Amino acid sequence: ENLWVTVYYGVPVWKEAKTTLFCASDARAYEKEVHNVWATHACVPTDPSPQELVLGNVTENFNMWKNDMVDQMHEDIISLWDQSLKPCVKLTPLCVTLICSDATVKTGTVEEMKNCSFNTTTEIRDKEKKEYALFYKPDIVPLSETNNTSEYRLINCNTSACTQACPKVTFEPIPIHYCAPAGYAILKCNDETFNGTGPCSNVSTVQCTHGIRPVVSTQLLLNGSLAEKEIVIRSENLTNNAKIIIVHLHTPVEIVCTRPNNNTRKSVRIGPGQTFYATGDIIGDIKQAHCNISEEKWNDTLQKVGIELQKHFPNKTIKYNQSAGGDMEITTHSFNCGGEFFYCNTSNLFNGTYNGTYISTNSSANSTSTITLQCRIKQIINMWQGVGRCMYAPPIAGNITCRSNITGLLLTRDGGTNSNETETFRPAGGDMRDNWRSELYKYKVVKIEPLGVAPTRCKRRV
Amino acid sequence: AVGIGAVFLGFLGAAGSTMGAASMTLTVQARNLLSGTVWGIKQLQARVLAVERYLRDQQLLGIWGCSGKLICCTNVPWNSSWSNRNLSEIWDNMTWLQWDKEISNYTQIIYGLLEESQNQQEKNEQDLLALD
Amino acid sequence: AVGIGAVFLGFLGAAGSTMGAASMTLTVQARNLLSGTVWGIKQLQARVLAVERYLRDQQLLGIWGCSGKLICCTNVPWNSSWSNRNLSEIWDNMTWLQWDKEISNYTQIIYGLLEESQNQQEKNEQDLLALD
Amino acid sequence: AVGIGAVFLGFLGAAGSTMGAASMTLTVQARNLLSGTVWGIKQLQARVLAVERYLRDQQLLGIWGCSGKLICCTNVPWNSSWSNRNLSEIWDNMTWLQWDKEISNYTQIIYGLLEESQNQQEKNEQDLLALD
Ligand SMILES: *[C@@H]1O[C@H](CO)[C@@H](O[C@@H]2O[C@H](CO)[C@@H](O[C@@H]3O[C@H](CO[C@H]4O[C@H](CO)[C@@H](O)[C@H](O)[C@@H]4O)[C@@H](O)[C@H](O)[C@@H]3O)[C@H](O)[C@H]2NC(C)=O)[C@H](O)[C@H]1NC(C)=O
Ligand SMILES: *[C@@H]1O[C@H](CO)[C@@H](O[C@@H]2O[C@H](CO)[C@@H](O)[C@H](O)[C@H]2NC(C)=O)[C@H](O)[C@H]1NC(C)=O
Ligand SMILES: *[C@@H]1O[C@H](CO)[C@@H](O[C@@H]2O[C@H](CO)[C@@H](O)[C@H](O)[C@H]2NC(C)=O)[C@H](O)[C@H]1NC(C)=O
Ligand SMILES: *[C@@H]1O[C@H](CO)[C@@H](O[C@@H]2O[C@H](CO)[C@@H](O)[C@H](O)[C@H]2NC(C)=O)[C@H](O)[C@H]1NC(C)=O
Ligand SMILES: *[C@@H]1O[C@H](CO)[C@@H](O)[C@H](O)[C@H]1NC(C)=O
Ligand SMILES: *[C@@H]1O[C@H](CO)[C@@H](O)[C@H](O)[C@H]1NC(C)=O
Ligand SMILES: *[C@@H]1O[C@H](CO)[C@@H](O)[C@H](O)[C@H]1NC(C)=O
Ligand SMILES: *[C@@H]1O[C@H](CO)[C@@H](O)[C@H](O)[C@H]1NC(C)=O
Ligand SMILES: *[C@@H]1O[C@H](CO)[C@@H](O)[C@H](O)[C@H]1NC(C)=O
Ligand SMILES: *[C@@H]1O[C@H](CO)[C@@H](O)[C@H](O)[C@H]1NC(C)=O
Repeated sequence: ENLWVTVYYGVPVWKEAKTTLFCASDARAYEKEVHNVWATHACVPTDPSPQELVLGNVTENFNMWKNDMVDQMHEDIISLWDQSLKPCVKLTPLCVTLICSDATVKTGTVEEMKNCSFNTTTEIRDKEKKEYALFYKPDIVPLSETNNTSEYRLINCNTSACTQACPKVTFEPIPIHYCAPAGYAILKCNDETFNGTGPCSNVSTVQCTHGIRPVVSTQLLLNGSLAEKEIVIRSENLTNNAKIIIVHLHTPVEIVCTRPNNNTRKSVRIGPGQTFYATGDIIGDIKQAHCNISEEKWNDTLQKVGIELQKHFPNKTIKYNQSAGGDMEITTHSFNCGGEFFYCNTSNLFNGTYNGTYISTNSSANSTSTITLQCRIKQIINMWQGVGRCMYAPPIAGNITCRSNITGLLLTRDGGTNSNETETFRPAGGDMRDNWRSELYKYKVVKIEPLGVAPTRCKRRV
Repeated sequence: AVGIGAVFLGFLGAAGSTMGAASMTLTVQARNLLSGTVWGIKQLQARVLAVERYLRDQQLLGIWGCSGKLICCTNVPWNSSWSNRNLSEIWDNMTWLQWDKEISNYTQIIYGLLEESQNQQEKNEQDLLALD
Repeated sequence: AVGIGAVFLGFLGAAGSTMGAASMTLTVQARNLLSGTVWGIKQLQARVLAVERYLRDQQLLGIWGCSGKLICCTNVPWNSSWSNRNLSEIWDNMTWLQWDKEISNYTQIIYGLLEESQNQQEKNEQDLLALD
Repeated sequence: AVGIGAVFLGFLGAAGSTMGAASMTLTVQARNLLSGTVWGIKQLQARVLAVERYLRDQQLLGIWGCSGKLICCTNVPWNSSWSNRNLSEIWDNMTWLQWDKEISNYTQIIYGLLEESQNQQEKNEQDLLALD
């Protein structure tokens, strides 16, 4: 016998590569709404149905934290947000001296709203008209050089002029499918209860992911896909306290949130052909913005997350605790329900300590025990900590109500010489990346790399 | 796993089968290598790389022989230092992805041999056609 | 109408001639399927679609046989359920455009038959070159 | 000057060698013809032209024959009005560039001979396979 090279095209072999993926919609938005829906106008109208191909005897080395595709989501998000703001009204003329008083004096539930008035430039450049609006105290700051008077300004005039978000734009988290371009493929695990790193034993190709909602939030996730069979705990490295812990849930705890007081919207003309929108009045009662969770189901979830998290810290008792301190954007859970940017105090929610007994203290009888959170609202948001990314959200008339399944908790550990029997887990001020990474952990992209060469014992015709 | 309608239409779907059994599916990969504001530049750049990837492969296949044949013999003997397996391990035991871990060493030696085999053959055929 | 300098250089100029007499003009079409600020994006998308149109045909002809031949035979017998006509009607009465109205039914039956016809040829040649 | 690892990787490097000697090097040119904000339009336009150039060359070579052969004979005799030299000057004395200064006149006469030469062959082959 003797052996001769043969060249084979089309053979199935592959390599890791970084490549620009492209976004594919469910096409439902592609009426007028394609250009109204933030996180859809960049994407193809498609039926991107995830394909059927379990790969058989393959084993593949996935990774959740070293992954690149999360940074493609992050750059695509920022570049699309910033694109959608360019045509909209800059608030530059509105950096005037505001003169203010309280809406009805009294408790913080109503004194949250300042009533403020100012001169506005009409269409007629030489004429200014006196005008008024209601503002939430976080949007406002006292003007200095004065004896503690009624003189105020918008919070942002010393940093950047925000655009009003165009009122046709809708921030609703319509799902994105991410797709591989031609000559690349996406692999996923089917081997659930996966650990975020190491070999995955049951693997499929798909050209496009399932529908991923681009939900931004902190301290909790919302409308995330649930884990398959059990609570899954993931971290880049638990032994470094600086690593986040994604506590991915098996079962949906449910949250309800509301601004129950009844706002009305007024439009203020500013120069030729632009309207600022402001809260004109509160109709009837002043009752506070708040969120409700069934404290029974939440308490079972803090037992079960106690049980699982103890496997990595065996025998030790678990303290939950509040966040350590800072701005609202760091210390409070956050949303965009209806189009309003809530900021809810989680301090009473992550309360108490629970231990290796993990008894079913919730009895099988009926109970209506609700935990409730106090929530601030803001209109000026310095989005994703960008001073130039900032926007003013126009107010929404009527009263907001909003319901959701919840989370994969973004915890951080806190522990040292104090510990002995016990350690503290606190809500964490997550990056945007951490949300999306709790959906994309399943997925890896490869370059197909055909043109294989092998010995076959055959010889050319001459 | 394997079905000739779709196995390589999401690419890759035969890769567990061992090298001899995979060789009946190659067409499904080949026919799938070429499917289809700043996002306009993203799609154009993605498309144009997928074309150049395909043409640079078809050009290498042209220059070595064979011009479009998916499978062909080459008149380059298989060197003793590469010969570390009996043929039946290659065709009947290994997967294509596993075999790549071996022959991903020293590959461009084979491409240099393959190119020059074709030069000498075209020189020889040209004299036969000159007599003919 | 017909003229091999220009008939398909603005395309289609033979379309009424009947199927047999059109067969002499195909080169004029084959040589022309690849002739050549937001307007820059319109032109780049026009160009790259015309390339992908062309290469996808060359990939199909490459897979069924024949690699660049304009005309060839294929070892798929013509089924009675398609055989509704005598050869003289086809080559001497219908136009290519009239013919399309029939065989635009069931076309992917034919492409399944053609691709597998080639696989079995390449397998059978591989054994003979292994014995050679 | 000549060296098969780089001579045409910066292109052109055999251009002084005479036509007979340069003929061993052609592969290095072919394998390099397809290497790889408003500047993105400038790069896409450069790429897309490099692709269509390369494909229009392969399209001609297909239509005349030969679809991937780098060198082939063509059954068009060399007319006396172009035969202004002995073969030994052409292959052993001129450079390819100095030869181009001649047959850059009237080249399209030769393309009309080459294209039509292939038609008559493919018709003739179809009549033989029509008895195979
Ligand atoms: C988690 O998932 C939950 C289930 O999908 C989310 O709850 C849903 O939230 C949306 C938020 O908009 C509610 O949709 C509504 O849409 C109608 C019609 O909208 C159109 O008209 C309005 C003017 O009224 C216009 O501004 C829009 O541009 C549209 O053209 C509105 O009239 C309603 O007020 C309402 O906002 C769903 O009703 C709501 N479903 C449930 C069961 O609550 C939840 O928001 C997700 N969580 C997070 C944090 O996003
Ligand atoms: C919330 O405020 C709106 C705006 O004032 C109220 O809508 C008005 O309700 C009255 C009584 O039903 C109607 O006569 C008006 O025609 C309504 N429209 C407007 C534009 O004024 C609404 O009733 C309030 N709802 C609650 C529950 O407070
Ligand atoms: C939750 O975290 C806070 C802040 O780290 C803890 O609060 C401190 O508790 C000690 C108890 O001796 C006090 O001396 C400190 O003054 C507290 N505040 C600060 C800023 O350190 C709190 O103990 C933790 N909760 C539980 C129940 O352990
Ligand atoms: C605006 O507020 C009203 C009154 O709170 C909401 O209607 C009620 O919803 C709550 C929670 O489901 C119920 O407890 C009340 O009994 C309902 N009251 C009535 C009169 O129906 C209403 O859903 C809110 N509107 C929007 C658009 O969210
Ligand atoms: C806000 O202040 C203006 C001052 O002109 C007054 O007319 C208006 O009634 C006030 N509105 C509320 C709801 O306080
Ligand atoms: C803008 O003004 C507020 C006034 O309270 C101040 O806190 C903030 O530090 C200022 N920022 C800059 C960049 O001047
Ligand atoms: C599981 O995940 C952790 C955290 O990413 C990693 O450090 C560890 O090595 C993994 N262990 C196994 C058995 O996969
Ligand atoms: C954990 O507790 C069990 C039961 O009390 C005991 O046997 C074991 O030694 C303990 N392990 C550690 C690491 O403390
Ligand atoms: C949350 O509420 C507690 C009282 O329940 C209060 O002391 C604390 O300041 C609040 N924290 C934040 C961050 O809002
Ligand atoms: C919450 O989860 C349950 C799981 O069965 C599902 O039926 C329900 O539709 C989900 N609701 C939302 C708003 O996601």
